[PDB]
Amino acid sequence: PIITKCRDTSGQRRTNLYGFIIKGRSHLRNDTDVVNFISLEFSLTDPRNEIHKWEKYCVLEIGDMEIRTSISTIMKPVYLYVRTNGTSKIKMKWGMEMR
Amino acid sequence: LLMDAMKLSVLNPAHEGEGIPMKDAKACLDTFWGWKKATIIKKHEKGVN
Amino acid sequence: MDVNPMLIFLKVPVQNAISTTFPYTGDPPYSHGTGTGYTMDTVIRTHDYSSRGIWKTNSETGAQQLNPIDGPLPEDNEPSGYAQTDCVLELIEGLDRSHPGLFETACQETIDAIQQTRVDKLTQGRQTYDWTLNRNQPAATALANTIEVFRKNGYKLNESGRLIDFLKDVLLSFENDSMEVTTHFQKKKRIRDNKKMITQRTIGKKRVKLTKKNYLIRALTLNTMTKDAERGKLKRRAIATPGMQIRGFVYFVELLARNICERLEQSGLPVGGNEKKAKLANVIKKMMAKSTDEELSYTITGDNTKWNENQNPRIFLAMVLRITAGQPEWFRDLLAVAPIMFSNKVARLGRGYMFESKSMHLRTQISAENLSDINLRYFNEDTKKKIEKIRHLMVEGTASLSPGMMMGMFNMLSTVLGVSVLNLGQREILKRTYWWDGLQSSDDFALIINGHFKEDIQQGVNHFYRTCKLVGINMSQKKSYINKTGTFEFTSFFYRYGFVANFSMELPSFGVAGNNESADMSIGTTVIKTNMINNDLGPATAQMAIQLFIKDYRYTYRCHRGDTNLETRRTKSIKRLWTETISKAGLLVADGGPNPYNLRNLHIPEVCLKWSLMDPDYRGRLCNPNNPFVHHMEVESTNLAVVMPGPAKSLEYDAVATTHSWTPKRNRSILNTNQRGILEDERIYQKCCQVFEKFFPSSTYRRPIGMASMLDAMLSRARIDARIDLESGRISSQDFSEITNTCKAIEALK
Amino acid sequence: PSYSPTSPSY
RNA sequence: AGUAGUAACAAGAGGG
RNA sequence: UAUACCUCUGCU
Ligand SMILES: [Zn+2]
Repeated sequence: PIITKCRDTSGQRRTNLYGFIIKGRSHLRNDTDVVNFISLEFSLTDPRNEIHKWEKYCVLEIGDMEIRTSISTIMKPVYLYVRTNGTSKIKMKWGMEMR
Repeated sequence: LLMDAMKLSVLNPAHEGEGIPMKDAKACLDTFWGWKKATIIKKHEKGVN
Repeated sequence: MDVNPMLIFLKVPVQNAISTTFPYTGDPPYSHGTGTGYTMDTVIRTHDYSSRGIWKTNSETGAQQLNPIDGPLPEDNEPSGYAQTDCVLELIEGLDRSHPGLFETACQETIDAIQQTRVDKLTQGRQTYDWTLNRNQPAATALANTIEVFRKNGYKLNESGRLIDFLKDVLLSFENDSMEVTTHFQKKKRIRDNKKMITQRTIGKKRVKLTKKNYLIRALTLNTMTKDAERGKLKRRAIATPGMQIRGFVYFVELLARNICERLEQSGLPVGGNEKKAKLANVIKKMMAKSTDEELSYTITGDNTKWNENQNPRIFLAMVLRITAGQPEWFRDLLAVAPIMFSNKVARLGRGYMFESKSMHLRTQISAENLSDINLRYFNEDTKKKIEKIRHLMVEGTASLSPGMMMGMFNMLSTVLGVSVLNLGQREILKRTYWWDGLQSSDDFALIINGHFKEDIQQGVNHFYRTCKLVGINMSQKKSYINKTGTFEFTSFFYRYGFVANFSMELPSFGVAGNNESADMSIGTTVIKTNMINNDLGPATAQMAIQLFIKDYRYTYRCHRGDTNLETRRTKSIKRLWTETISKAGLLVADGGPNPYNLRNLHIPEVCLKWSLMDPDYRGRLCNPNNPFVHHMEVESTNLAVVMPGPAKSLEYDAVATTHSWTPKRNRSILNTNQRGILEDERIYQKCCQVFEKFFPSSTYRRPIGMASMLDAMLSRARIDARIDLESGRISSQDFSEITNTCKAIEALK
Repeated sequence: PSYSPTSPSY
């Protein structure tokens, strides 16, 4: 699962979930050897408004969300951006060090 | 996803990397209802959708 | 508003905000697959730059060798390698005049070295190409392999122990026309098991004789591969590895060039970063002092294009012979060996290529040796052309490569050529309206040109540029540039009326080094420390760099603080230690303890820093000298790691030997190959060396010298130690007979 | 604005 | 498909 | 030839 943890300005600690990643096989020998994965990530972005951005993705509509605002609850559809992707031991190493 | 990402979340006293990932993940899914039957709204042109 | 970081340069000078132009927090480029494409590119291009020279077939190898030196003078600005012997010797003579007694003492120090140097010295350093196996191997195994095969044939001068005798054996080995080598190969035996019969892979050895060509080709062979992780370049490039035959000669030539460079103001090598800056500061100081107020100063931020490909082994032979003038002729001829082998060098073409069939869905590997005879229908248009050009140079799998050099072959003597062109710029030699000085380290240079008017600078540049062409040096017109003296760049140091910080260069050194828990903590805190001093890492960011390192260290080694709610494979055992411990502050970070570090104590090793605050029993376990985790190495390789900024140097760190000073598991891929036996050799050699150290404790500190046998040395010690321990000591009379009976029993077994 | 597309109040 | 990028990965080898 | 397994390897 794609998770992060954080604290608000108000101080409350919180766990967020963005989506999921399904790891393929990973007999990674060379530092460039590839792991195939599938990322399934939530979004409210309509992909058709900028379809060139999403060449590699297959976007699903998976739900409806009642979103609270100032003084009006809004109804927006919930998309799921699915795609096959890949990474390597070296690329993962440098991702772990992004701090 | 960068700017286009969307989060399901829970209030949770846990620290910056605490708890079992899939247990936390299910906790986040249970906050959201109104899942639909899934439908393709934008195809991956080169792939079996 | 669209955000653009480049607009910061409107207010902030580019040198002062240079960190924003170094993208060194992302993974650098890696080559995937073979470097044969690049090795051929290099070999083809090397010959193109020398193409107007003189082709001649070699008497001993049959390799087709291009000689461009003393050739036709170039008529364009393209990369040329038509170095002129007389122009080189003039510059080297100029260098001798300007530094009287330098060549003398440089040679005198190199003489003393050659006498004192042992065969041991080639166990040190990077991987060498092994002619025994046609592969890269660690230095010491390539040495032991060459000594074994030399010993098996008629060559044992190196039995003395001195290196010059091993070097004799190498030159004497070219005369053999039937050199014998034991190869290894897999055998599929069948044995019964309890009640079915299963197939079994085993390995047996077979002797093979080699031609006079075959052996000679292999001794002049230098391996090739692609350079990985290289910053600042779109395209990959090929690098090379010297073989065992040439290496000991190269050691002594580079040693001479080092002793020369050590006493040359204009050489950046072999000094470190801060001293390079001091040296550059001196020439700017010296150029300004010696000019008048009427005169100008411009500085070339300088790069030499195609540096290695146009530096010729024949020119290196001219240099070495001129530098050694008037010294003993044995010493001249010894140092002359390396340039000669470089002139007749041959390059292995690499792994080869991989082919793919879309319709059949299969893949196949072909060797680079097959490039001579294979059909060209498989290849793309560019690769096919390269194979056709390479076929003309091809010699028994390898490709001949007389002219030029390749990266990772040879070091400091090429800087001496550059420095001699810098030395030509003195007022007292040129006597013109212009004059120059500067600093050089390999292909990079900073040149300062002074003159009375801007026209004099132009004439000065052309004189420098054209003189450099006459010795096979090609200044890049694309990458070099000129401006009034006051700002320049040199090996990613940026001067702006003084050297400024380039912290982003160092960003890849901020992390968990991956040696072990002990070494990494020391290394990590010292990286922060040395950057505060050397690269303007401010105190707040340095505090945060401690914080982030501790996070990275805790996650990587799964050693989170003992009072954490996290769950890893180690949390339970660390929790047991946490609750058991009275003084928690004394626990190391690797044992779940708190971080002690802040700015003031980065230079203090962790165990030392926490020693007062440790529980007695924990400390006594932690630093227990009887623990099974440490590798009791030699003194010379104690507290050394390896780092890459240069080639690949060693980093010494400060740490107390503990249970955290452990070593990770060895790679186990060798178990599937024919070289499987090498593991057993090592296991046997280690037990033999382990037992010797029980008779000679000081062998772990100082390498013992002796032409005598290892068993015989141990036996001599076995007797006499038993003697003094009884004669005047605390050993019984019955035990002295028990030890000498065993020594006599061992003496009987031979 | 009215809401957050990245951390929406639901 | 996807990673990727001047050539590879998308397991290799063996029980044949 | 296919499908199951089994063994070694993950910088060599
Ligand atoms: Zn932590």
